[PDB]
Amino acid sequence: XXXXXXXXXXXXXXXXXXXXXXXXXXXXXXXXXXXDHLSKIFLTISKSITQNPWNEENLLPLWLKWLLTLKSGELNSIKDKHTKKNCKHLKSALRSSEEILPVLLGIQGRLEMLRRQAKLRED
Amino acid sequence: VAVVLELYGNTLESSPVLQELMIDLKTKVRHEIHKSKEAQRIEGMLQLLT
Amino acid sequence: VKWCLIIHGGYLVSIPNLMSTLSSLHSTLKRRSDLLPRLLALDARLDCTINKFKTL
Repeated sequence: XXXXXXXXXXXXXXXXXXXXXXXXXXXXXXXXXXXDHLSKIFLTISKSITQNPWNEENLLPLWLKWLLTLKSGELNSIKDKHTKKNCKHLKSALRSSEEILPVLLGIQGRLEMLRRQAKLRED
Repeated sequence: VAVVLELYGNTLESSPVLQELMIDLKTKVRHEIHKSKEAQRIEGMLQLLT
Repeated sequence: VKWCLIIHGGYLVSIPNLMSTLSSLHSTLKRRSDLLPRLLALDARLDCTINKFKTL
């Protein structure tokens, strides 16, 4: 309802995915995932997530999750011309974060290490 | 496990004991993930005293 | 291990060579730490099929 009208509007739109992103439901994220318009979603999704690896909203990465899990086979062969150039871009776009997730977990330890010694200064 | 997944996703939908085993394997893999988390954290925190 | 490192941290600052002392300790911490990307891969590897089957 919120997402179906946005799907008809993208069937002409990244603001449509941001506007159906006002729902934030995972069951709706699976149901609107099946209803090749999912590539018409992915053509905004791939660009928006490559432009931002650090977006702290959830429905665009979870929507990429439900798209890469629900549409896992056919997304490779929509096109081998112009989606896959961006696909060879996004492997570089994301795994930069994968390198520092061990380090970010390291400092995640290194913070509560000092939280606990400040609590020990309290007692 | 990964080659089993990419080969036998078509099998794993069909038998429910595979589904239950994948549920428990998900929990124990995430358990080892948090084990990896705590031993990553303790080694990173261990740099502070060095 | 955790509260040992919490309580005796200031003394453990004072000794210069910890990797002299905490070597097998560091080996255990790395040995669980090195398995992190394989497990992180396995999460998506499971969850492709997990989001495949429990709907249909």
